[PDB]
Amino acid sequence: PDFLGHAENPLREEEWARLNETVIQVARRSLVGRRILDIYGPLGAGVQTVPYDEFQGVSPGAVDIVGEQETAMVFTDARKFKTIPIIYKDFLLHWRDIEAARTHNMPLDVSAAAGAAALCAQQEDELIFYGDARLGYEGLMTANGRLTVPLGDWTSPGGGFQAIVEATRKLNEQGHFGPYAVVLSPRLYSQLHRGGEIETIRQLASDGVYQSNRLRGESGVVVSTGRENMDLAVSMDMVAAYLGASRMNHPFRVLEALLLRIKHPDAICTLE
Amino acid sequence: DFLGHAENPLREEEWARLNETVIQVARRSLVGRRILDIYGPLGAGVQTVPYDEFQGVSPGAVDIVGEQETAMVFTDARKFKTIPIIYKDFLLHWRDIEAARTHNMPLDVSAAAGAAALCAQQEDELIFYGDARLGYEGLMTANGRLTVPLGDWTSPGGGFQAIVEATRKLNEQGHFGPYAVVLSPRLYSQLHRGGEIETIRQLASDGVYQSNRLRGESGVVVSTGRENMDLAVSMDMVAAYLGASRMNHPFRVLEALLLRIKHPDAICTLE
Amino acid sequence: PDFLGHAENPLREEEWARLNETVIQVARRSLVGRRILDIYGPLGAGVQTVPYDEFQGVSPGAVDIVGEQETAMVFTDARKFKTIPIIYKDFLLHWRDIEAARTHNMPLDVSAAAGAAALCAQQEDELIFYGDARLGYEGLMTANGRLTVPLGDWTSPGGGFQAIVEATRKLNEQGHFGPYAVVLSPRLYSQLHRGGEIETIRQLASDGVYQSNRLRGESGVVVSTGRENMDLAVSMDMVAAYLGASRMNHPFRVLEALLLRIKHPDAICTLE
Amino acid sequence: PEKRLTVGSLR
Amino acid sequence: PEKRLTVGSLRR
Amino acid sequence: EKRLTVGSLR
Repeated sequence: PDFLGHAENPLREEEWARLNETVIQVARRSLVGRRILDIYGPLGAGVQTVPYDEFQGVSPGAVDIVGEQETAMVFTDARKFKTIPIIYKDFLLHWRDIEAARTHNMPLDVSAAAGAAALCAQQEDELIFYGDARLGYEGLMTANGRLTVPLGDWTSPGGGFQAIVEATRKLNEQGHFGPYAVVLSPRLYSQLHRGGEIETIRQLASDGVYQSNRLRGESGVVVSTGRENMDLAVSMDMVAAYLGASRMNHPFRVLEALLLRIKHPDAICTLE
Repeated sequence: DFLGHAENPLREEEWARLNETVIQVARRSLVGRRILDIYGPLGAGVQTVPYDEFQGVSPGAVDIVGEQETAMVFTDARKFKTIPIIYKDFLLHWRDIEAARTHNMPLDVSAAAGAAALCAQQEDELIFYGDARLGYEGLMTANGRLTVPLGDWTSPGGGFQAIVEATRKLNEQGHFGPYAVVLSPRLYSQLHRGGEIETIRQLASDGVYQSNRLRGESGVVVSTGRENMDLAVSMDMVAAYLGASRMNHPFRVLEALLLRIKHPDAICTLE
Repeated sequence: PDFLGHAENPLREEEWARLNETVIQVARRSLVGRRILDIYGPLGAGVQTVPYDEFQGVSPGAVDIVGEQETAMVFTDARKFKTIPIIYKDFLLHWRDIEAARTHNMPLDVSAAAGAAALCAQQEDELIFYGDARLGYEGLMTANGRLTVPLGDWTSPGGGFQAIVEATRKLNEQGHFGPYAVVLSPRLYSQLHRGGEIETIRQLASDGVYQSNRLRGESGVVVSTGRENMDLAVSMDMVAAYLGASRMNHPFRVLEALLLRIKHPDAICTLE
Repeated sequence: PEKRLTVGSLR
Repeated sequence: PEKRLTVGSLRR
Repeated sequence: EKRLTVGSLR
């Protein structure tokens, strides 16, 4: 009956709620790029470009009684705008499957939506860490002015410290300090659990040490957690949309419009 | 109108006319359901139906006390089969639809009727021959079809004696129900020259039918019955709306059928 | 009292209208790029970026009784989203002059405003015809794919007409056919004025032959004025704004935010 | 919620 | 109030 | 109002 037409929404309220719940929970339990970046806010689908700051040029303040001394104003070094990309993934549902879910009262399948959400979340993490090259986007792993630090010995008693403490002192020597957030590759984050060194590294930091599968074999970062240091412009959040019944097979698509803007590149350190 | 994507470009009267047209065209075109018993409709939700393979003769016994086992034990690996979809697409011009809306032109559904005829021909071909890619079985493709020689059709009694031999094989295999014969057009014609059609119709007691899906010289005789063969339907012929490709409005005649040959010994391929 | 203090709005409605009409008339009397370029609709001061679209290549189209031939859709080759610069010029108005205007009930003296409007028009013309190479903007002389044609046939009885034809032939080969616009330097403009050739030029162009000082000594352009080729994204046209005050005088600024977008670069041919 | 068989039952 | 175009397009 | 479906985890 329903498929004998072209309708705007091939799903009822409860089915749509379940569809959104699945994608949201998959994003919650899969996203790690959101665990090292603060967010600018829900700007809206209309917003497609945001100003890029690049606060690489700073000057010290003045010390005067009358406040007539000249200090260069802190502002964008070169006013630039970056268009917000969109991350999307498509999945198809069979009209007979919706019919079976409705009539038989069996729960509707949203496992394809879960898979699409997982792929979209992995792609978001990949974009956040390793910036896209064709679109000219920089990432935390690859950015100019990054304060590269050698890790070398990691399998010693305090290998984690030979890189973490050096990174912390380098970031502090640049004026960037405070609650640190540390990310390691799964290999390093696993091998560093040898003798409780994870607790010492967490004591060194303040926001914690996470693991991201998108990182390479032996790589990691330590970053300042300030919204001033780094931000995540959110044009529109992870959501599910309908693409119109092509041949009565209903296609849907998970969507997410995010952009990583690094205001101060010195707040990031790569334990290369 | 034509300036936007349409929920439905046809009114209720046009929908009713379309449904009647497709129903009558399908009725005039399928030779299958005339011999195949039709299983109850299940709706679009059902996608799979149980498939039985009761190979082996076992006749209810006769005794004073019912202490003898006569039952069809369920075969291992019930091997459920999914119901395919039989469909055909046709197109209606937006200018024609608007000339129906204004100026009261009567809408033409000749393309719809042709699509329905093609769909019925395709499903008959599926019934009489399985799909190699889909891995399905048909009347002329099953294993254990009890092939019998069919020579001497030119003589008036050759067709009768061939069908009698087929019936004898069916009787030896334990099937004595009503019989039905489906022949290729060539075989059907030569059996009209000689008046033998009447004798066969009486021998069959169910029907002698003609189908183009058969080969140049082929024919089949089947012991019609629910246990012997079945046709499970999920939905019958119906017209669905496929959105708006370009601006012309596409519709599709749709149905869902599946052939279940539970007893492969009920079929004898004259070839 | 109004001079004895700092105020947000020194002028009244009459003075604001006088300033607006003066700058509007000076712009109308000075602009030459807007006479051959269509302007995209006004956006506002809020909008700072526009989609820089490219439509290289031509798809002929289809004619059919039923309307199904599957010709390629026209769409942007690559989105760029360039930012809109600001063209501005500052002038000064005397507080005693404003008070004299109020007391005498006379029109305000806006000679400085007219000069600022003229210089802003000159800067707009410079931006339209030439790029700046500092903000990554492309002009009529700097765009890639200008279809450069030789021009060395001057001081001859026929030269000039011959050139405005070769550009036309290249435009027709690339697929442009509309009434052309020919913008030329004053030198070769007078050189065409020699033999009455401008009368021939003005009627083959069918859309205008103009003279611009912003061009080089010996340069000219033949462009296709039709839309989908060139456009002017306009955030806001020339307006008068109050730049605070200093030394009791009132500085104002003529402001206009334009961006030239050459959507299909083959519609321009430079007679270099 | 009725199946409403239409074309079948030719026999 | 309503945004406007102070100087119009110099077409025609 | 428009909202944030997957909020900030940090």
